[PDB]
Amino acid sequence: QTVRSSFNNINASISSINAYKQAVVSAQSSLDAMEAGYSVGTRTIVDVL
Amino acid sequence: LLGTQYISKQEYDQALADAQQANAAVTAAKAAVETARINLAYTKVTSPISGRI
Repeated sequence: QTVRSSFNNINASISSINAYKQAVVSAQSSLDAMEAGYSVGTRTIVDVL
Repeated sequence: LLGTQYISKQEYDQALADAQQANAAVTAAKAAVETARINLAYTKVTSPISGRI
C-alpha cells in the first residue's frame, strides 16, 4: 500500500503538474490579455493586478 | 487586441458593426446638417443667375 501510494501519487502529480502548468498558460494568457488590454485601455490597472 | 488574439473575434466585429454603423449615422447626420445648411442657403436668397435685377 505504501509503494502503490507513492507510485499513484507521482502518476497523479505528473498530471497535477500538467494541470497547473496549463493553469499558468491560462493565467499567463489572461495576464497578457490584461497588459495588452491595459496598454490600450479596455481593462484597468487593478483588473491587471 | 486581436493581433495578439486576446479578445473574441466576434466582439471585434460587433464593435466593428458599431463602428461602421455609427459612421453610417454621422453620414446620416452630416446629410441632415446638409439638409439644414441648405435651408441657410435658402435663407439669404441667392440670386440663382446673374444679370440685371
